[PDB]
Order: sequence, then C-alpha cells, then structure tokens
Amino acid sequence: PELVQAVQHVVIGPSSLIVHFNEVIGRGHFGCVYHGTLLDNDGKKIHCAVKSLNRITDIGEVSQFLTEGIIMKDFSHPNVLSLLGICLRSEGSPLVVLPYMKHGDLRNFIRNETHNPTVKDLIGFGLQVAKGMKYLASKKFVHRDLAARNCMLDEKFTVKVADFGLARDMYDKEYYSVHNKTGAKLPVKWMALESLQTQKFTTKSDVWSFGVLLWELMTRGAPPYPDVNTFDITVYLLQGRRLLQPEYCPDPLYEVMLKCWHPKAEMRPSFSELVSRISAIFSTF
Ligand SMILES: O=C1NCCCCn2cc(cn2)-c2cnc3ccc(cc3c2)CCn2nc(ccc2=O)-c2ccc1c(C(F)(F)F)c2
Repeated sequence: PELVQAVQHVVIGPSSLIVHFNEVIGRGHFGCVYHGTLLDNDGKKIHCAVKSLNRITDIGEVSQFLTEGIIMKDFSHPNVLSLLGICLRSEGSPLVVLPYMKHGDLRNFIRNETHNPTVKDLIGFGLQVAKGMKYLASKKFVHRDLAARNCMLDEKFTVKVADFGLARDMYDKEYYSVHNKTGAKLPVKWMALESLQTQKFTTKSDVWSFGVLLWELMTRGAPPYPDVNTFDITVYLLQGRRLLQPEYCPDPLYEVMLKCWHPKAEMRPSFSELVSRISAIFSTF
C-alpha cells in the first residue's frame, strides 16, 4: 500500500507459509529467526527460515528497510544467500522467508568440539566465501559486516555469504559497538583501520574483514585480539602489529591474510585475486 509495490514478484500468501514460533534458531535486534514450512510454487514442501521484523514499528522506517534490501532478489550465486520471498499479513510486520541452512552459522559449526573439519575443509570454506564476495563486488555491493558468524552452511557443505539485504541484523551483540550520534553498529575487531577512523566502508574494507575471517577459520572460531581492548585496537594497528599466525596455518595462507591488512586500502588485493590465490593453495600441498 506504499509507493513501489514491485514486491509482488516475491509475495508469499500467508496460507502458504507455516511459522513454527516455538523454535527459535536466531535472535536479532529487529526480530527472531524461526523454523518454517513453505509450499513452493510447484506445490512441494521445503524447509525454510522465517525472519521477523516485529521490533521495527514505523511505516516509514519499515519502508526504508524493505526498499534497501529488496535488491537481494536479483542476486544469484551458489555462495550467496538468496531470498525465497516475503509474507505480508494484516497482523503486523513483514516476514522474510529464506532457505534453511542445516548447520547454521559458519563460526558455531567450527567451534563445536564434536565436529572434525580437516585443514583442507577450513581452507575450502574460505575459498567459498571469497567466491561469494567476488560476486557481490562485481555488482558494486559493499557488505560492511563480513565475519564467520554471518556466513551460513547448508546440507551439502555449501557456504552462503549472509547477513545482508533483508537479512541484515545484529545476531551477536557481544562484538558490536553502537555509535553515539549516528547510531551505527560497528564490529570493532573486524573493521579496517581507515573505517575505525572515518566510519566509511568500501570493498577494500570488506577485504580487510575477509582476512579476519580467514584467521577465524584457521583457529576454528577463536575471538580476534583477545588481549587488546576496544580502545587500544586502533593504536595497535597503527603500530603495524597484526594478528599472529595460527599453529596449523600453512605459510602461503598467512601471507594472504597479511596482504588483506595492508595500511593502504588501495594496496590490498581484490576478491578476484583472492579467488586465484586461495584456489592454488587448495589444490596442492
Ligand atoms: O545463534 C546463532 N547460532 C547458534 C547455533 C545455530 C542454530 N541454528 C541456526 C540455524 C539452524 N540452527 C539457521 C538455519 N537457517 C538459517 C537460514 C537463514 C538465516 C538464519 C538461519 C539460521 C538468516 C539470518 N542470519 N542468521 C545468522 C547469520 C546471518 C543471517 O543472515 C545467524 C543465525 C543464527 C546464529 C547466528 C550467530 F552465530 F551469529 F549467533 C547468526
């Protein structure tokens, strides 16, 4: 009922969606994530994940969020989370329907002590993330929050770059600082040096975050900079100090992470260059 209703291409009838409100699989600031059952266009069942935006209650603030995230329906890539559609009911907020990911976020899956991913598995995950970011970079899309907690893992061990568009939220409050006066949500220990100083974000700052994601993988979910507080993080980086090399990180892989953290954003590699270099490491040893 507001302006551009070209959302009809992705509208789901409420009678074609069942939301299992008893099963929470994720808690964001805008709303929770639930299990769901969706009747496809061909009439078959599928698992799905429903994201509620119940906590943002303002017709203008909601219309701004929907127009910002509706771009994700046009993206198509095996390493990027797709949109199944949105369901609008007369009992409030809109619901975002997304494909179900059997293993949840990437970081929780590798932190789990009952899982045995090999060193080749972890390198392969990072390669899948680089391929997803290469797609988003060619479409001129800056993510702003790339981390292991924001990447999903489906049944076939496929990694989906997530937490963007209509799925953007804070899913783990511990690692974010809420800015006074702008209200921006800043993941301090994942941000490029130039982003901590100006609060601007580019694809080159996405590359910095990607290097931190690689460090996350080779440590199987360790928290970055455990001995540096959120104030000293900027002087620590200005001194040229960086994250140390994990015990079981091959040397060429640590060099790729050091290339991602160069002081000049320009001097950093592109995601296309990262796809070439990581694949080579994967195919040998
Ligand atoms: O609590 C979390 N995991 C604790 C143990 C996992 C339990 N579990 C979760 C599912 C199945 N089991 C699950 C299955 N399919 C999904 C399909 C789409 C979506 C979420 C889905 C979640 C879109 C929403 N979205 N969510 C996240 C990241 C990006 C994103 O876009 C995100 C979800 C959960 C959690 C976290 C974090 F680790 F950060 F904290 C983060």
